[PDB]
Amino acid sequence: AQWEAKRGEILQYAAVVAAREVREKRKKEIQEAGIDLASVQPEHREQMLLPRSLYRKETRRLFFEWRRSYLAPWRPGGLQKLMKAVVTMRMLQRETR
Amino acid sequence: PRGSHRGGVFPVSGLTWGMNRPYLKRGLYQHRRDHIFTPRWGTRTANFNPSALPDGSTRRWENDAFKAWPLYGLPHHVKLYAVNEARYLVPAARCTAGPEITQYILNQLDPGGAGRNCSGIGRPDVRLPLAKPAAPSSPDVFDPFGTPLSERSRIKRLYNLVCEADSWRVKNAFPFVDEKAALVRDLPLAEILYCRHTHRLQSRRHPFWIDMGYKKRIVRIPYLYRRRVAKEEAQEREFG
Amino acid sequence: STRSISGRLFYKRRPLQVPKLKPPNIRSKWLEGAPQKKGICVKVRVQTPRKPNSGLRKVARVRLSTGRTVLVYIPGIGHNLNVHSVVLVRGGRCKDVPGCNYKAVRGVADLLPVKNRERKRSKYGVKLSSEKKEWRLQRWNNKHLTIEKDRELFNQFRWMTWRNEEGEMRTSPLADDEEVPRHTQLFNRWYRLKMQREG
Amino acid sequence: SVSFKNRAEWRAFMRLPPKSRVEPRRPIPRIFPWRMAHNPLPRRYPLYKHRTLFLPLSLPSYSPQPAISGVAVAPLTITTNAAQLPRTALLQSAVRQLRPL
Amino acid sequence: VDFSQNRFPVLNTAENFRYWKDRGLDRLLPRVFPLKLPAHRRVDPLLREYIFFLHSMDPARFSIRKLGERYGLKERTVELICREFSVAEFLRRTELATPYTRRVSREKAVLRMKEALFSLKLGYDQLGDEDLDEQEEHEFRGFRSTQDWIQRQNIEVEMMSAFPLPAKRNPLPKRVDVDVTVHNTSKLKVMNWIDPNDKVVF
Amino acid sequence: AAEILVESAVEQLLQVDAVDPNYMLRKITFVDRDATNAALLAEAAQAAKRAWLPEHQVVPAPVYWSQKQRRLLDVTDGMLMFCRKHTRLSFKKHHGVIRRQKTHYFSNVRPFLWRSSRVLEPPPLLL
Amino acid sequence: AQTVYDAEKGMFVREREGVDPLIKLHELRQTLLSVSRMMSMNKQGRVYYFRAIVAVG
Amino acid sequence: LVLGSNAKSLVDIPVRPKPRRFFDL
Repeated sequence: AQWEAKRGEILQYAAVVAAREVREKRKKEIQEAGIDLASVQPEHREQMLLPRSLYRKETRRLFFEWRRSYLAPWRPGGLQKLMKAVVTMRMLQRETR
Repeated sequence: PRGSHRGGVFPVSGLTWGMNRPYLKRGLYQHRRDHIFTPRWGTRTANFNPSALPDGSTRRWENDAFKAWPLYGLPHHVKLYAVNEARYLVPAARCTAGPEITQYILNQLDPGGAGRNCSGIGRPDVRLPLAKPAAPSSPDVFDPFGTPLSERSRIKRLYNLVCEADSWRVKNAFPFVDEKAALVRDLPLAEILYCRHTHRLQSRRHPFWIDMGYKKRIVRIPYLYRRRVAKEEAQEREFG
Repeated sequence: STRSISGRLFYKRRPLQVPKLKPPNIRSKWLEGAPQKKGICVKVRVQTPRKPNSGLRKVARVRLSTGRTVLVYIPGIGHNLNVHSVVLVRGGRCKDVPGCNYKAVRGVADLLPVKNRERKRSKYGVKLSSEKKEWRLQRWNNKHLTIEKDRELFNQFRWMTWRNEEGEMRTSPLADDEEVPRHTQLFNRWYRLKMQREG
Repeated sequence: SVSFKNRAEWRAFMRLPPKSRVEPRRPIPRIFPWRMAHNPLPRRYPLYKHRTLFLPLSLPSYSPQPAISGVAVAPLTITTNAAQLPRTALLQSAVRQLRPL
Repeated sequence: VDFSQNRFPVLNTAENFRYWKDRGLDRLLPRVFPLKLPAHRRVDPLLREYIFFLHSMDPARFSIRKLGERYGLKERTVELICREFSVAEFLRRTELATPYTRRVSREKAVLRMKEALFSLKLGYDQLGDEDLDEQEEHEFRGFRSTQDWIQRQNIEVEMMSAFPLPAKRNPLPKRVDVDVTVHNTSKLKVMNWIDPNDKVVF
Repeated sequence: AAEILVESAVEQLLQVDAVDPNYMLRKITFVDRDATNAALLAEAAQAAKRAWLPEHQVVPAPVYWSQKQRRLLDVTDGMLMFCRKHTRLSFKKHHGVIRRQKTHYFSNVRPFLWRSSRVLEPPPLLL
Repeated sequence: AQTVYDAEKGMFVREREGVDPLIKLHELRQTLLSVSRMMSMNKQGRVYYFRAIVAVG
Repeated sequence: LVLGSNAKSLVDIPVRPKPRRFFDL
């Protein structure tokens, strides 16, 4: 419920971080490819440095990584861990008794 | 059977073939599922998302999904069940022959007994919504303790009927008179074969070749589309 | 309906009283229950079909291996059959020619297959030519065609991050004299796979 | 530890030990007594609808059946499925296995 | 409200037999009906994990019957839940395949899609809704359920009398052969072929 | 009801819930006057023995022998190369429609029918 | 006059005499079993008309 | 009646085989 309530702001911040990261990565890739950005038009340069596909993909990727990290404790192992710990403690008590 | 079909080949959908018909030539056309009833029980998205953030705003439920994935126990279900329970209990309620016949009618209406799960409506220890309140069941015999009457559980058959009724629920002028009209409409074969699946033909084709046909279509249909569109665009350019 | 089994001798009388129509395939009785028979052409000629049809039908009187002489139609366009020519004969009725009930199998014995034939080849004994085999493979070299919707979508979505066949990246949308590039991993996939599998 | 870089190595690993060509080598296939020859399967849309096995029970007896303990036992419907047996039918099946004979 | 010559207001009538089922030209309407889903795929995955833990820990105290009794499921459903969860956990912990790389059949992929949309629409059930021991209820369950196969008749024609009638001849259970294993080892399986008609048994 | 009764009795005698056991009840006798009900209770008690008592626990023979020969294997990354496929889904590539019914029956069905009675696979042996 | 508007068609359709007006024509359907081209002979030659068989229920 | 070019078959570029990623129990 908390994640759903704050969904919009989380996605906006994810978009900001993804924009920065994609700009850095695309600058590196263009440098490696050997294209000089001084010859590309500024309107072309902006799109090349922040392609829509990469920007949106990275935004969604970061959003869902944050979601999975937030909700990890309830993956198919956590309930088993918790119940095992509780049962072990109570069994230790009864064994001593 | 083996080999190609020898004889008359008709579309399995029931649609006619002709120059201005859905099919140009004879054939079975079992891959054409747009001519049969396939409910949309999932969601639908759009080609483009105008919003600047991928929020999944284009995704939306399909209209048939509300009938595919229903929810039971809704207030209108409860109200319908209440009215229908009153009407359905009318007979046992107004029976005035004797306890034996009353129990017989009650069992006929809602079977129950040892080893069975009933509504307990006729039980002396269950509360009912009587119009004229009376003794639960003269002064000599009663229950000296409190012992409130237990609630009555629903009639499963009637409740299921009420819940399933939803699947069967169905949702001046320009004075131009039609003279080339039909008095009693018409009932083609397609109207039946569209939704009554058991009347259609079962394929003798290999699923391998069915899948191969799908794979061929996925690569060839766009080329034909572009062929005709290119014809039209070249003609327009020449005219220009 | 049980008037035909009256008396004591029904079991011998009634089985005699039954339909007596001709056999379904009696038209080819001179094959002697065989799929086909070899014969020698005693006469080769052209006959006139029954009216209203007009023309000349290529026919031959042929002495089967059984010794019987029968009339046989020569299907197809053109033939080289002469007298003393051996032909394989199958059951087939040419309705035009009077009394003709058998046909000759093309491409067997001295009856050569029909020339300049490309359809119904199995019914005239024509093999699949090497040119046809080569074309049945070179035919599916897919052609690249555009409708300017590809151009719009490429300049709107794809040009931003695109890779050339050599791996080069694009730095500008499609010009007016540049065709929409092919997809390096999807265009002509089947033909390319077959060529690479061959070598 | 073994690395199967190609299918030949996988075949070599999976191959059974050699056996004489005079003994039975191939297992005899299973034959199910309800689909001995055809194996119906579905070939018509919908291809994945739910199919439920139904085996008719009909009326095993047509005479008055006294109650077992308190359960009625006597039949009330013809639609009972023999692959989804009810409580009282299972009770009868259990009592029969306990009869002294 | 139509007419009836006799008074029998129940649900067990030819009119009410298959209630709501089309009986006219509406049989050709393309109606949409609710999709059926397994209970072991309707219950919430966390409930599945809890059931699997209980069973894999103490299958005696947490019997299949007891788990089904507590969580409103059937024994077959509990068994399926445990099998599926054990398979998934084995794959995950051995790092053989993820939940989206195990090769499955088209039918099971479609079933997964069905349950995904069911959860997205209504949400997973937090408790079972089945019955442990189904009841003898008069319901239409296919064409096989509408007739007496042994009698080979759909209609019981009978006379009107106020006195007892001759009883109907009861059927006799079919005596079919069975195989019962009697000795199984790591090498040999020996089973007795039984013919229930053989009078001399020894 | 018999299963519930016997299982509850066993659990209480074992004091499964209690963290501080109170061992007071030690003899529980289910007495019934009906032969059928007593036999059903006996069957429930037999099932309870099978479930609880390690002596009476049973297992299918294939599982018993497989676990008796149980071994620990060492699977590397190169050993699963051909345990994985190119396709995401599996489906039957050929229909089951027989082209020649009598020929199929004579060639692939009849020769393996050594008896005309229809018998199912036997239930597994419990060890 | 003597016409009824059909919602699905969106147009008016005439009311035909001989038909019973109580009958609701919107819940009847028809099928054409056969249509044939019959012939007659007159002084000038041959006259063609048509016959049809239709089932309504 | 333009239908395409066909001049560039694109056969020199190999078609990468699909990976074996899906596990079969």
